[PDB]
Parts: sequence; C-alpha cells; structure tokens
Amino acid sequence: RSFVCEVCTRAFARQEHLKRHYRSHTNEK
Ligand SMILES: [Zn+2]
Repeated sequence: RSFVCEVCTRAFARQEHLKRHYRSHTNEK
C-alpha cells in the first residue's frame, strides 16, 4: 500500500526515499 523498493523490497513513507534509495542500487540520476 506504500512504495516498496522492488529491489530490497523496502517500503517508505515517501517516494523520494525510494528514488534516492535506488541511487545506490545503481547510478541512474
Ligand atoms: Zn532497495
């Protein structure tokens, strides 16, 4: 019911967190 990093399947209260979180998963900005 809340964004979830399909990568580490991490859920956050904010989207930015996810996005920014991904930054690590890769390097796409
Ligand atoms: Zn993740």
